Amino acid sequence: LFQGPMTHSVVELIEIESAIIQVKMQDRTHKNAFSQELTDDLIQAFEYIRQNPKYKAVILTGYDNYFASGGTQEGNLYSLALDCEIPVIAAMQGHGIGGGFVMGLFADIVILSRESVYTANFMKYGFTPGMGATFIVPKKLGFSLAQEILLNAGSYRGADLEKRGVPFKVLPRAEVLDYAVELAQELAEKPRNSLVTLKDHLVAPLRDQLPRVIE
Amino acid sequence: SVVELIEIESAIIQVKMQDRTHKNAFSQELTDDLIQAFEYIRQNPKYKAVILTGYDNYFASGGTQEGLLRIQQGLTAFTDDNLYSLALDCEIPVIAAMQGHGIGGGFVMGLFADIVILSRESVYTANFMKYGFTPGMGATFIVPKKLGFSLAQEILLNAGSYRGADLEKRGVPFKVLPRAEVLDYAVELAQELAEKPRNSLVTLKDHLVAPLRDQLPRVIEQELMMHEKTFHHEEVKSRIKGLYGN
Amino acid sequence: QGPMTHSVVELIEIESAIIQVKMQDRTHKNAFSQELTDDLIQAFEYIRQNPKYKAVILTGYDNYFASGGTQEGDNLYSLALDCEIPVIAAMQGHGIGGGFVMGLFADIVILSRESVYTANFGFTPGMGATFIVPKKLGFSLAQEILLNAGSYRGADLEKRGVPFKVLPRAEVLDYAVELAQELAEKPRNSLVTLKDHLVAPLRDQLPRVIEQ
Repeated sequence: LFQGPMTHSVVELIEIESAIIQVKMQDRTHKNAFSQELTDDLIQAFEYIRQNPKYKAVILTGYDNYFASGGTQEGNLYSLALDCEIPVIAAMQGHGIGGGFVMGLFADIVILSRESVYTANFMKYGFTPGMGATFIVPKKLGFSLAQEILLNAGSYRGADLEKRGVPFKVLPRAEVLDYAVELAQELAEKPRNSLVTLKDHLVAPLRDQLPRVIE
Repeated sequence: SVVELIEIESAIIQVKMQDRTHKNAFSQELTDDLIQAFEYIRQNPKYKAVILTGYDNYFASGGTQEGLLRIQQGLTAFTDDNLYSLALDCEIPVIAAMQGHGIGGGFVMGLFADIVILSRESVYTANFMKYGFTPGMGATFIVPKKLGFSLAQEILLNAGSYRGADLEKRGVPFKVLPRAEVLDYAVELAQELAEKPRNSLVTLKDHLVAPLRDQLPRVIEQELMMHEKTFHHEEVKSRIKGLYGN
Repeated sequence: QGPMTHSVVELIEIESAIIQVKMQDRTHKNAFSQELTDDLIQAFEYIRQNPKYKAVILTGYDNYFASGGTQEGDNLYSLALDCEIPVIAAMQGHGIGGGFVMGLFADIVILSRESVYTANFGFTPGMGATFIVPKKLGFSLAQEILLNAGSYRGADLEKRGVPFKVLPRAEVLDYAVELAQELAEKPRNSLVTLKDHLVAPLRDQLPRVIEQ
């Protein structure tokens, strides 16, 4: 059960169990902003997972208090989880800001942390959310909360979202990863081909509609 | 006028329903002034957010008793005028600050706002079926769209009355506040929206509601078809007479 | 008040306009035997022939709602969906596999805090379940329920945020009756016209994707 980093060493791959792989985002310099290094290393991580079809669950996470921070001051990640053939769990133990929040919403299962901040903050900068965001937030959070989240671009603690009602488990940051592993262990009780077929079914419409409805 | 138009800061326009006489039911005046208020806002590219609200303990009460009788008689339809879509057609975000009771068509009108805020103490109901006729005003579309299909079946089939607090216990995605705070909250949200450029607000709303603007006419048509089957019976006239405001 | 042919479903008239359909195959704990299937089909055909009824309350007995597909090898689920009037699934007992899914085909779904619910189908839930679960529970929560095929107490679902009334088992049937009385105050025509409108797409889409 190995542990390696990717080419620029800002993602670490950690085999938790024979059929569970954890993708750990750890660009400490950029607090996991979408730098070119995090971008390349994440693609590599999911390319590695595609190349080794023994896994039954992916757990995507960040480090300390940062899940992902979205596009940098200078500056396709979203579809990585959606196109991965097996269930991906976004364990958002840390802040999820902008495209970093949205990216988590494309995983099959999403876990929030109570103390962390989440924001689709695009509009705070004057611009509209990617078309990827505008498509996925309503689908994962419902239409009405998506309106509010996208139009106003405000900042939400995990606890406030929890209070407003979201379908995601919301937990103390210190528990998010443990819960994600337990959940990955339960997923791994299934044959890998049943998980893939079922995922194929559940996300067909997204994979079919996302491509076009992207321009 | 029974509708008052208040600017807040530079770019917020408050639309206050205040037909005290009919408790903000759809009197002919309220209807006309609402259409006109929204026409005037659409013509003003200063505005970036609308706050739709009522007065005192009332947000909006839906059809007047005379109103519903005239329809029941075959004289008029809910599609005459077209209130249901005011907030959906408005290019800028609309906040329904439901500081008071939302009843029947008045509740449904408000649900077409991009952001809906309820009062904990007030009552909300899609009470169309209490009178024995089927939901109008886009209720069969916007209620499942905002509150989810499951909860909407219960709301629409049974026509029950819920306090804001009940809806908050069932898990609705709207912010629920004591009544005294609903309008303050709407204002801060509106200022926060007004910080964005207008073109971005309009463009993002266009993208979020295209599918609603596309689909809503076909649902209005289905609903008119259900009205033709259910409105024009004697037991419906008895219900509008005996159960109104009950 | 009388039983169906195999005796494993009791029809109980609560009032003139409210009919209770009680599944009570005690031997199989409301598993999907031939007898339960035939008796439920019989129950819903009786209801169709007796349009004084304006609401149906579908129920199990004791701590069981229904336990799903028979040790043996469906068309069942469309029973509540194709019923002209509103059906309330008062799931006062466990809902396992198909027994959870059948309840989700009712117009109103009431869970019991203390009861266990799962869509637990080496088999993919197929159906059916992958059809109706996201539509009733919402997409995101469905992904979890389906991918993991986990078991949940009613109280767990209530904390995670379902649109269903979730009650102590002891109050479930009482709440169902109160709601059924409120539904029965509407004219029948109104109820059936609205239901036809609300569940038309489901009636449409189910047959196609019951070959797939």
